[PDB]
Amino acid sequence: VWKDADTTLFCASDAKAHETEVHNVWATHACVPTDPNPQEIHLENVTENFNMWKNNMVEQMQEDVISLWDQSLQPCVKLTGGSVIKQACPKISFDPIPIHYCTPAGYVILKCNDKNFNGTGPCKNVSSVQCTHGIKPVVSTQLLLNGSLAEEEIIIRSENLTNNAKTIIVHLNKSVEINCTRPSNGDIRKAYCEINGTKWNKVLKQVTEKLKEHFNNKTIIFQPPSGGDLEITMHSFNCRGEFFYCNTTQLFNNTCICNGTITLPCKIKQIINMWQGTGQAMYAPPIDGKINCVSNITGILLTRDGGANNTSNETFRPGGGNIKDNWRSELYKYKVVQIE
Ligand SMILES: Cc1nc([C@H](CN)NC(=O)c2ccc(-c3ccc(Cl)c(F)c3)[nH]2)sc1CO
Ligand SMILES: *[C@@H]1O[C@H](CO)[C@@H](O)[C@H](O)[C@H]1NC(C)=O
Ligand SMILES: *[C@@H]1O[C@H](CO)[C@@H](O)[C@H](O)[C@H]1NC(C)=O
Ligand SMILES: *[C@@H]1O[C@H](CO)[C@@H](O)[C@H](O)[C@H]1NC(C)=O
Ligand SMILES: *[C@@H]1O[C@H](CO)[C@@H](O)[C@H](O)[C@H]1NC(C)=O
Ligand SMILES: *[C@@H]1O[C@H](CO)[C@@H](O)[C@H](O)[C@H]1NC(C)=O
Ligand SMILES: *[C@@H]1O[C@H](CO)[C@@H](O)[C@H](O)[C@H]1NC(C)=O
Ligand SMILES: *[C@@H]1O[C@H](CO)[C@@H](O)[C@H](O)[C@H]1NC(C)=O
Ligand SMILES: *[C@@H]1O[C@H](CO)[C@@H](O)[C@H](O)[C@H]1NC(C)=O
Ligand SMILES: *[C@@H]1O[C@H](CO)[C@@H](O)[C@H](O)[C@H]1NC(C)=O
Ligand SMILES: *[C@@H]1O[C@H](CO)[C@@H](O)[C@H](O)[C@H]1NC(C)=O
Ligand SMILES: *[C@@H]1O[C@H](CO)[C@@H](O)[C@H](O)[C@H]1NC(C)=O
Repeated sequence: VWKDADTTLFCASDAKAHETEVHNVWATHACVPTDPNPQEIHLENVTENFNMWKNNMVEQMQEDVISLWDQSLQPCVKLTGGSVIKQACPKISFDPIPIHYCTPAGYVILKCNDKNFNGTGPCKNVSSVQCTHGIKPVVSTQLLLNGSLAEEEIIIRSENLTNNAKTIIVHLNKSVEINCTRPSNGDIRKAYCEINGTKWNKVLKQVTEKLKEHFNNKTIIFQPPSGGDLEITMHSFNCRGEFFYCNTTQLFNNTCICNGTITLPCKIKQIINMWQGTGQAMYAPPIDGKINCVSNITGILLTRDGGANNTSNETFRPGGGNIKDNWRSELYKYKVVQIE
């Protein structure tokens, strides 16, 4: 017998003690090795309630990732609460690795295996595991990168769809590659991302039809963000230690829902609003040579316009900015229980 409970998790990973890559360094000193033959027990006739939007595992992953960035990616100047801090901002080796989250003795993780589980409510096919799957701590806005794919249909996740102030996580069932490059050869901060337009527009059409199921068949419209800070009006992510900010207007145009490569204009930014919430920071300028990251788009963060109740349209804009939602998109199926 068991009950919902919180406890300090530990982490496991396959980090390498000889790598200078910062995720490897961090996990070498903060995690243990992975279990080569992990155990999973499928519980028959067990129904468990889950709530991805109130899951202490998300807060613990946030603290790990804040910890890793604080030790790994130091800016030159840190503008934190009225004080200036100027330190060394050396260039680093940066490429996220999967991190497993694990329960100590007396606790277990219950895992929801319902194929179209939305992250809230009862789950019929539950298993018990000691550790989650490996989760890469990818910090980004607008688009979720390099995550897991939904196994059956596209899933819409929200703490409350009727509340337009709550973020929507769209969980894709098919990857769309995004290929971002600061060319070796000029403007050292100019970059771009290439996306296969046929794939993207097919997936976005499928996202439209899913949202229709949730909004009583109203007309589904995508628009670019209206206001907000740069981090949210742009698709922002970290590639090899450099901060990329990309204009996604071409992705969220309802015209094609147009085969061909979509080229998004991007810029590498040194001056950053810190997702940790600690103010602004300036990092070092870009390394020389070709800077490139090819990622899987596996999810989308959306905000829905208010004030459309008296029309047949619902308008959705790419959003995000609460990085905890990034960890929720991978942790939604897990909860910790204590074993009696
Ligand atoms: C109350 C509060 N206000 C905050 C500010 C508002 N200005 N938000 C940020 O600073 C911010 C959000 C995301 C990012 C970011 C930066 C770089 C990259 Cl690559 C990236 F993917 C994401 N920054 S945070 C916070 C605490 O939750
Ligand atoms: C739960 O498992 C049964 C048997 O494998 C399957 O028929 C059913 O579709 C599953 N439910 C979900 C939500 O995946
Ligand atoms: C990207 O997606 C492909 C297929 O969707 C998958 O085989 C590959 O492992 C993914 N890479 C990631 C998630 O880093
Ligand atoms: C993805 O889900 C949609 C329904 O949301 C479905 O029509 C489509 O077949 C799925 N695609 C794949 C590749 O499973
Ligand atoms: C998720 O499923 C639960 C249970 O079926 C339901 O109460 C809730 O409205 C659903 N939420 C979303 C966002 O689909
Ligand atoms: C969800 O949000 C709507 C609109 O803001 C509100 O009327 C409703 O009570 C909320 N539902 C819950 C369960 O809080
Ligand atoms: C990404 O685009 C560059 C050109 O900008 C190309 O050289 C490279 O092969 C592409 N990578 C993939 C995986 O398509
Ligand atoms: C882009 O996606 C389409 C969709 O299947 C595919 O056929 C094509 O090979 C991809 N690459 C292109 C168009 O360069
Ligand atoms: C949308 O329309 C279809 C008719 O094609 C209907 O069967 C379905 O119930 C409608 N869904 C909603 C959410 O109104
Ligand atoms: C993105 O590009 C479009 C078209 O080039 C432009 O109108 C828009 O202002 C850009 N967005 C931002 C946030 O700069
Ligand atoms: C996604 O995974 C690929 C393959 O490991 C990696 O090269 C790329 O840099 C990752 N993207 C991000 C944004 O971390
Ligand atoms: C919009 O609709 C929601 C849910 O139907 C409702 O709770 C809210 O009061 C409406 N807003 C306005 C401004 O009428």
